[PDB]
Amino acid sequence: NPLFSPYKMGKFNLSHRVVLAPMTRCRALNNIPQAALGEYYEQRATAGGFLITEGTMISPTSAGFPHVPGIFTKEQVREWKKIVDVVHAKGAVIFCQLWHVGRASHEVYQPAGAAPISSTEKPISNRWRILMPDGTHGIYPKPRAIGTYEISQVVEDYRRSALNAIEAGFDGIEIHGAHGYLIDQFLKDGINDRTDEYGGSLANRCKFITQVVQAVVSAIGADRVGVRVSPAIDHLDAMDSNPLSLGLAVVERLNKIQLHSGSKLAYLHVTQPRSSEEEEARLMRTLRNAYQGTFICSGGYTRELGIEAVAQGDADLVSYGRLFISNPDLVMRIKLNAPLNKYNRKTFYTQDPVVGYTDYPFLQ
Ligand SMILES: Cc1cc2nc3c(=O)[nH]c(=O)nc-3n(C[C@H](O)[C@H](O)[C@H](O)COP(=O)(O)O)c2cc1C
Repeated sequence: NPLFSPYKMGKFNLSHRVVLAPMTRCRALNNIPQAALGEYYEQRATAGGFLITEGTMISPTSAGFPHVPGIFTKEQVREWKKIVDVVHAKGAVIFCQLWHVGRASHEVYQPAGAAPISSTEKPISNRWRILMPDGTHGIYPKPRAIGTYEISQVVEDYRRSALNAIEAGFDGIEIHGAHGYLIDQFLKDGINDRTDEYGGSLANRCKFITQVVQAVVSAIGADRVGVRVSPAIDHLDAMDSNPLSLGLAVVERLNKIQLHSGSKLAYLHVTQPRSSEEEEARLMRTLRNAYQGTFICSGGYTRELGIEAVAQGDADLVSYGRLFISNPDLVMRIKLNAPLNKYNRKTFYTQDPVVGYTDYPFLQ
């Protein structure tokens, strides 16, 4: 089974290639990591396995879901340290995903009920609805398009949060540049309507992600930085007119950061849509072949599809989301080819510290 062939992810020696994909679960009450998160990540940690946390706020304006953790306060750092320690006690490697939602937010999630920030002043359309703290679905509001000074201060929020993650003991961080959130609002030509130096051309639309990645690389070192993007996912009205070209332009920026810094990033992590199969696969392989480094694929993977991806050279690591929700021992089940247990979508985003969170059983 090639998923169990060791892999060197820079300074990290992994024993297997099954990765816990980053998943928002909304148990971090009041944005503070809770003991429940410790039990949840400990259940899924394995010796030499790689875990990526749920998306974590970089600032008070960065949230668009209830009860997501932050890493911008020293109280948050203290509580994350307790979670990182239990994961490292099992010999796992763990990165914190740094997440800013941009326009995918609501007044209820913003300080003083201010407008969310974005590349644009246009709202996500009413084709999409935001999950509200009471469990209802709300309307995304009009965001405020930020100036370039404000862009630079968001970059400094990523930098500070990366340093905070290292302070809590994380092995590294992942930049969430996917799924229609703030970075993708700059990347995608279906969203970025700017006429300044952060809009228009591919080079301009890639400036924000390049500056975010360079800032964290300078602060913590490239080998502790992963980058996640999704050029071919249109979530929250985030379409590009040429997804492959956009992906390749991002990849060229990452290769350039590596050459300038004299080091490689920990990885590039791409999530694919599952609409089709041959075209989606070809786009993934084209991005992988363009990138000078480690490639993590994600989106709809199963045991068999992950085996195929590694065996065919299409990816170095395979991340799993929903199967890891319901199979805390997913790694062992994959190793043994044991049947996998279903997940219950109704408890993906609830606040209960146990139910649908830590009460999915291990193999008998
Ligand atoms: C409940 C849930 C929450 C998720 N939250 C995040 C997140 O915080 N950050 C992110 O980059 N992707 C997030 N994702 C996407 C997953 O990381 C992953 O790409 C997707 O689940 C992979 O597909 P799979 O579930 O078929 O394995 C989330 C997915 C789910 C189902």
